[PDB]
Amino acid sequence: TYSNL
Amino acid sequence: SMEAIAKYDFKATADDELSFKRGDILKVLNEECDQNWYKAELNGKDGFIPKNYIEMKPHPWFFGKIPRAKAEEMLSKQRHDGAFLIRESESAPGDFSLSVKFGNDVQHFKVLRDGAGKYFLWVVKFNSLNELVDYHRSTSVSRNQQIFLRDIEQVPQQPTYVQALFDFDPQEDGELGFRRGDFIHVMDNSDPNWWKGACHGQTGMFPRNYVTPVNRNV
Amino acid sequence: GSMEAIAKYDFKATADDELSFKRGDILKVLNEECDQNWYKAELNGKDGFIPKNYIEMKPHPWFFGKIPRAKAEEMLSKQRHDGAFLIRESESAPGDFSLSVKFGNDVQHFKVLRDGAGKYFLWVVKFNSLNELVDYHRSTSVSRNQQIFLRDIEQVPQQPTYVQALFDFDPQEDGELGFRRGDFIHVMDNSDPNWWKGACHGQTGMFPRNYVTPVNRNV
Repeated sequence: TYSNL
Repeated sequence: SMEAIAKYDFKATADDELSFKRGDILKVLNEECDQNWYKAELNGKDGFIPKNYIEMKPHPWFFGKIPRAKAEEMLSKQRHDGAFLIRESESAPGDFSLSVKFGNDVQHFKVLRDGAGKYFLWVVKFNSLNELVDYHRSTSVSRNQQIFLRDIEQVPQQPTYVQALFDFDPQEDGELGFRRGDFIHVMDNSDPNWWKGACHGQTGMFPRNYVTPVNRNV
Repeated sequence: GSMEAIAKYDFKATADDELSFKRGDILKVLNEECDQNWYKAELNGKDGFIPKNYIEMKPHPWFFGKIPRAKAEEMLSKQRHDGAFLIRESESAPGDFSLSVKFGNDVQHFKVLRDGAGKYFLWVVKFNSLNELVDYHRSTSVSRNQQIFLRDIEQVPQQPTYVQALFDFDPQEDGELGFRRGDFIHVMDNSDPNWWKGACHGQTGMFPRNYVTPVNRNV
């Protein structure tokens, strides 16, 4: 997986 | 008044009619100047359209329990950057994710939900997912590049039906009549009290509390 | 409370108090939900607990919308048992209904007619609804050459149906579903006019239909 961990 | 989705391409046959393409979203006006026609507007143009070429509008971007794999599948096919959808994890129920297309890939954001029931991606907290989506129609979702969310190209779906619980004889004009048990094709359910539908060759308004859902099967 | 649902997946019981089932089975689910992630359910004289996330809202068993004549035939000719059927509405004559039935290796289509009094009929017998028509012809043949009786097709789980909250809902009882205005709610049972059964934020429970608005299908 995700672009905002 | 209502919005609907086009099921077919329509080239206007006279000059007072409105041309459109499959999947376009049309603003239909309450009236119907002909038994088989509505007046409608699209992309700065106004004219008549045929009743039987439109369908009830699908939800533009909430896509239910589809897997991350399938979301990448449908977003890869979209022509425009920022094409997006939101999905529930079937793994973790109630948790949501945001999938967006930019270039030749697809990014996945996890939607967070704090102690107050507020949603967020980064810092700004929204009351609802609609507020998140509309925020990011004009502020980027990505922290590296400008990604603005855009509704995917829509395709018309199989029709949605309800079933009459009671006989309904219409008092007012433009109301739809039916008998207990009748299956009603639903054209507009955006209003909480009065819906637009079709049965026995007629269209019109009816009260939602006279009908019960018919659950999808195809 | 009590509801029928359809299984999305095969499930082997993991303990003796759990109920095994196969995908596409219709289970009777009980109002006594006895665990966070589990319903109590019955199936063919067996009972036990079942996982909530294995079951979907029941689809309509035989009304199939404006499915084309060709798709109806394909759908029916693959069915195992004769008399499998569906009702469909015509794509070119709005309001007119046809009954399609599996006759061995052929599919046969019967145009349902409507008289001036709102009664439906095929030949001689008149009905108040397609439901009464269907139920009559489950035990009286739908043909006079041979003995054909209507049978529901092989039921299949579908993508979920959702509603969206118009207002905040604050539960008073344990078996009620809490949500905020704008929340998307997975609908599990909508057969009661006033109180529906649903899921959101990892909870399940009842809520008033008045609090929500439809989310129209797209997949």
